[PDB]
Amino acid sequence: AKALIVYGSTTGNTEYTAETIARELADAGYEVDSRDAASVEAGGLFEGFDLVLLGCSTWGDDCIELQDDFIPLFDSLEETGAQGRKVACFGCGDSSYEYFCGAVDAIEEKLKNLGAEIVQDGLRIDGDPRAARDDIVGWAHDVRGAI
Ligand SMILES: Cc1cc2nc3c(=O)[nH]c(=O)nc-3n(C[C@H](O)[C@H](O)[C@H](O)COP(=O)(O)O)c2cc1C
Repeated sequence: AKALIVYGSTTGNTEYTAETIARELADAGYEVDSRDAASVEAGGLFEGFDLVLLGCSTWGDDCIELQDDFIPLFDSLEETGAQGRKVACFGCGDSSYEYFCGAVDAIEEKLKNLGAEIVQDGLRIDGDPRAARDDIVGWAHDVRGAI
């Protein structure tokens, strides 16, 4: 099994979440390729991968903005190879805002309409993910079961 994890992180919280999911998948025997969205290229990005996990933090406060590094990839998601691809999404936000983790919904919706296969409901972390380390580890185990 080959997994790709692509994350957008401004203060490092979704990055830490992606490091935690990557270690759980690697420990299970998966080959994991983890990339920061600041430097990936959308075209053909998902091709070759059995599983693709997209992480992105929510910003915006009065409206939904995706983490700034992620916006180019999200804008190019039709070009990635998402149709028929098993995917799931994750991100950090704060439930005191009106659209809590609205970036994870936006990316899930977009993937669904592209004919991707969402294998697990998105992981939406409220607060410091270092304080939710066990729900992250749990969701990573769940996604492996869903493929
Ligand atoms: C000015 C500001 C606005 C934010 N807006 C939202 C929001 O609209 N929804 C949400 O869930 N979280 C929101 N957040 C919380 C960030 O998503 C949270 O701090 C997250 O941990 C950042 O993850 P990152 O380090 O991976 O980019 C906001 C934070 C700040 C400082």
